[PDB]
Amino acid sequence: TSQVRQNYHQDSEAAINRQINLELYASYVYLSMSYYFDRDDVALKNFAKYFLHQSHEEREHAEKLMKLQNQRGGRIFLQDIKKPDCDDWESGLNAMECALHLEKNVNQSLLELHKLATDKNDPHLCDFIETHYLNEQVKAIKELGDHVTNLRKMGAPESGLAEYLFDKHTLG
Amino acid sequence: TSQVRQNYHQDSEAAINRQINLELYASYVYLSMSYYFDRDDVALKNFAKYFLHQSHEEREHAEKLMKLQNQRGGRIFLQDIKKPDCDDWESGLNAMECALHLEKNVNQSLLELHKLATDKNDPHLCDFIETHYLNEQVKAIKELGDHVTNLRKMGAPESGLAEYLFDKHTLG
Amino acid sequence: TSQVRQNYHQDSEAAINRQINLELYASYVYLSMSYYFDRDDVALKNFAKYFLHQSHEEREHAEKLMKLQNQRGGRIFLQDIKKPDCDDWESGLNAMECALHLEKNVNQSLLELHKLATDKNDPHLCDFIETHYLNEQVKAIKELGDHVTNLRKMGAPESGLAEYLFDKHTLG
Amino acid sequence: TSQVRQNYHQDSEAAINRQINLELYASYVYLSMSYYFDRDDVALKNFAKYFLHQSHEEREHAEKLMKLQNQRGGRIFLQDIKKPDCDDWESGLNAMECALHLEKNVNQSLLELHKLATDKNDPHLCDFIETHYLNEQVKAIKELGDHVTNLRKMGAPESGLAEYLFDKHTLG
Amino acid sequence: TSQVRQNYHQDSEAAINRQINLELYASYVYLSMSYYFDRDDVALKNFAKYFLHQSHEEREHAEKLMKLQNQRGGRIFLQDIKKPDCDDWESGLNAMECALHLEKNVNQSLLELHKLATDKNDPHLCDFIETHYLNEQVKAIKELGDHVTNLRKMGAPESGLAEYLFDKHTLG
Amino acid sequence: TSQVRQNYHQDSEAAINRQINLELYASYVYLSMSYYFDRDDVALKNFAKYFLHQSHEEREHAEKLMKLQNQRGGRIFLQDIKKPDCDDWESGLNAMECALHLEKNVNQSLLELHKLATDKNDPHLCDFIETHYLNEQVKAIKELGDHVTNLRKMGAPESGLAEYLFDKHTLG
Ligand SMILES: [Mg+2]
Ligand SMILES: [Mg+2]
Ligand SMILES: [Mg+2]
Ligand SMILES: [Mg+2]
Ligand SMILES: [Mg+2]
Ligand SMILES: [Mg+2]
Ligand SMILES: [Mg+2]
Ligand SMILES: [Mg+2]
Ligand SMILES: [Mg+2]
Ligand SMILES: [Mg+2]
Ligand SMILES: [Mg+2]
Ligand SMILES: [Mg+2]
Ligand SMILES: [Mg+2]
Ligand SMILES: [Mg+2]
Ligand SMILES: [Pd+2]
Ligand SMILES: [Pd+2]
Ligand SMILES: [Pd+2]
Ligand SMILES: [Pd+2]
Ligand SMILES: [Pd+2]
Ligand SMILES: [Pd+2]
Ligand SMILES: [Pd+2]
Ligand SMILES: [Pd+2]
Ligand SMILES: [Pd+2]
Ligand SMILES: [Pd+2]
Ligand SMILES: [Pd+2]
Ligand SMILES: [Pd+2]
Repeated sequence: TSQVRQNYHQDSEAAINRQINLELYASYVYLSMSYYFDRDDVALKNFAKYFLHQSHEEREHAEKLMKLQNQRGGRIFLQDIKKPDCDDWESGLNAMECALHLEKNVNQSLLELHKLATDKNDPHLCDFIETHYLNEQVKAIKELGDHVTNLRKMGAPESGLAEYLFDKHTLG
Repeated sequence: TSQVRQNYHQDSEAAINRQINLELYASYVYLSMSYYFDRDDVALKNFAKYFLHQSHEEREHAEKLMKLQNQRGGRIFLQDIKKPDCDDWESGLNAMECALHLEKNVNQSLLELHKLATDKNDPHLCDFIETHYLNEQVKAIKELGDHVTNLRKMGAPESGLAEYLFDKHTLG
Repeated sequence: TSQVRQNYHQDSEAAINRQINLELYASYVYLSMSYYFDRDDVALKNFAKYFLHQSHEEREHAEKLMKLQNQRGGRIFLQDIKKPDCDDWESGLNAMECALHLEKNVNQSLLELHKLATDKNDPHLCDFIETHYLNEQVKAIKELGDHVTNLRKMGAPESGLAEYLFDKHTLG
Repeated sequence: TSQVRQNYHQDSEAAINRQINLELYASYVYLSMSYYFDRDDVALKNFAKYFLHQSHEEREHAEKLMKLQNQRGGRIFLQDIKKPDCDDWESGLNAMECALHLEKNVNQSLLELHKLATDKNDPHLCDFIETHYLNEQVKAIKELGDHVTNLRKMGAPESGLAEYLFDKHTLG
Repeated sequence: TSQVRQNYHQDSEAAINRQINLELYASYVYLSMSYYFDRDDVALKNFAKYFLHQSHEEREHAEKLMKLQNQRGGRIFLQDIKKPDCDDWESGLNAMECALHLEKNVNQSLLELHKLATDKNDPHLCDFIETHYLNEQVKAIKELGDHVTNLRKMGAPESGLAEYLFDKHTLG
Repeated sequence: TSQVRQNYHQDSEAAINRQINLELYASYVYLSMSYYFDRDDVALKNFAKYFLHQSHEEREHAEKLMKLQNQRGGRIFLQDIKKPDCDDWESGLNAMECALHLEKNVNQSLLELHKLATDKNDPHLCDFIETHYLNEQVKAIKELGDHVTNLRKMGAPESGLAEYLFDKHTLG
């Protein structure tokens, strides 16, 4: 139907809409975890700042997929953005571990999306995913793993001194 | 319980959490309506840009309420962000009319929040709402009403020429 | 035979030569449609300017493929550049519709070229096509679809006012 | 028929269209000869650069004639651009000799065009040809003759040293 | 085992380690060939400079693969860097021919690595190889072929004048 | 045989070639230890940066000896660069202790080289070693000893806090 549509499978269109929801969900998780560190009884302002920037990035990831959907002649279909579903995230270390499992979850979805684009012989969509998403995830996952390792080695989450100093020297 | 909490009623805390969800819902509506105008079969790029900026503003409104919740010693509680629920919004005029009813809905909620802060004798929260939200809504509603009036007088939504020229001369 | 040639199939070499001819043909179509709008009885100078730039871009697309052919050790083989073969293109809207079907035709050829590079396990050539051509086509097709939509909604090709104002406000 | 047409003979209009095709053919010859020197087994990059600039100039010559056709109220009529028809051009010296016979061929056509404009008492067209084309050809032919003379005297096309040094010191 | 590892096959990890050794070997070959031209009985300082820069580039290629290995959660495993194994490279032309066969050998290994990443459905690793290595090799091979062609045509390796002048005018 | 050779003993020539291999081996050790700290399960980026710079310096040490060999009319002879042979180096403290024993090993070799130059009455080579190598080693050894002392006193390698803070405040 769309005058611009070419070599864009219905399954790919649907998968892009699911990915948009997941990026928005990731933005919401990061937003929630950010303001946890803004609480007066937590008060790690660079943890807060770090996760807020992460939240803004995920919203940008979602918007680029919305742009892509329209570029290819698909039609955006939106769903509820679920509230964050994490259950053991309330410390500097545990929130970083959550960010890690979130970004690996997003990466898994992107890899499945790339497999679908490959199966439907959509090289433009393959290149879009590779160019704008796959290395971003690899770098994000590496960064979070680095952070988790340092917080553990410094003695978190027991040592409040560790999270304080990490907040100042790594996130500051 | 919170060491900073003072003169902050439980009902106010809950109402602030409900307002956070409504601001996020408004951000989502504006985001949806923005990328409608980015479709190749609509293609009004300044309508798209206008609503995207609106979406970003609403996200800022939500974040300031999250900051306020922590400032006062309340605890943020998040809910699903519902997908946009508009049913007759797919033209330049109809999307502006939707923005108008959305901003009046947000304003009504803020007025109810101010009534609660007044009833609970919370002058800080009253001043917060007045200072950061009530005149913003009045200006937003006035702007949208202006836009709706011009689009109607120019002959929208029938006249595609009208929406094209409004996009260029008012939103451009 | 070529001292630089490696993993470059004869079929790919031939397909690159066919693509060079198609890019040159596209340059010629755009050149023809450009000077139509330079006629004294048409006189839409930004339509003329728009298509002339398009023509120059296509010539650059051809030259990069000629460079690629030599980079990989293939040998350029040129054919006649056929005169433009469009039969219903003489209005602002109809010329944009022609540009649209031209760019989709070029995109189809590039997708077939990518399928061949994939079948011959030529990842360099795959990456070359993805990096320099496939997203350029997607953006070009999206832009032209946008333009066609606006011209139709404004009342072209009947309304001479529509093409005049589009020339000034979108192409100007 | 054209509201601007005045003192512009049908024969002149047709001759201008034939000249447009010849300028485009010249652009194509120069483009072909340019990328010959970009081959890995030729590899004279300033020969390549020299002929590519020549190719771009010829395209400009064609566009100015298209502009002239519209200025005078004639109607552009395009034909296939034939692939280059040279048969003994594959060395630095031989390609320069080809450029020489090409530019003299274009000059002969322009002189015949001027004779027609003179016979049809078209002083504007006479002045256009004299002002924009005839001295350009005389300078081009003189330059190419200079180049051919130097390449011969230096010992080309036998001496690969000669073409290498000419590429560096004259075309570089 | 690695907390960051995802979709990264053991075979790919091993192949990346083999590629690191090959890049380091290439750096060593180029370093050896560079200081040959620094000998008082050879004394071509721009040949020396050219190959030394090449050597530094290969070391950068190795370091980026080491970075990639850690990014993906693999573990770097190093081997001896073998001394250069070339047997007929001691002239300006012969060293360029060696550089040519070295870069084609590295390219073949990278193409085999890309085939493995493709077989293991690792699009991140495919994109990494395409983006950072495959076009670099194509450009390197084209450049070296150009150089070899010019040195041969100028009369090297017999003509000491040829290597002297190439050193000054192409490598200088 | 070399036209420049004067007062340069065959034994010195051979010893310079052995020293070149040792400098390259040192570069490789430092490169290996650098990317250990780039691992996601180590993640001390200033340790990584420190050892990478050290690696680059050792490569410069090797190149200056290659230059010296040619300056004096000797002939460079290269050997395999052995993979790093350290067996107890995988912590911030242990890697610094390794760097210390490496630099003392290089210093011992340089002192033996100076003894040979002295025995062969080669004052140019004596001055070369003294001027470019001996004080560099003394400063390097002093620096590493300082680093080892601080890491021990801070409680490394047990205290992950110690290596983290040293990475930030001394290597950062
Ligand atoms: Mg992120
Ligand atoms: Mg729920
Ligand atoms: Mg691919
Ligand atoms: Mg607003
Ligand atoms: Mg619902
Ligand atoms: Mg008041
Ligand atoms: Mg285009
Ligand atoms: Mg025909
Ligand atoms: Mg010329
Ligand atoms: Mg023919
Ligand atoms: Mg190279
Ligand atoms: Mg051996
Ligand atoms: Mg050192
Ligand atoms: Mg061994
Ligand atoms: Pd989580
Ligand atoms: Pd979480
Ligand atoms: Pd609505
Ligand atoms: Pd709406
Ligand atoms: Pd057409
Ligand atoms: Pd056309
Ligand atoms: Pd010719
Ligand atoms: Pd020719
Ligand atoms: Pd070799
Ligand atoms: Pd070699
Ligand atoms: Pd060691
Ligand atoms: Pd070591």
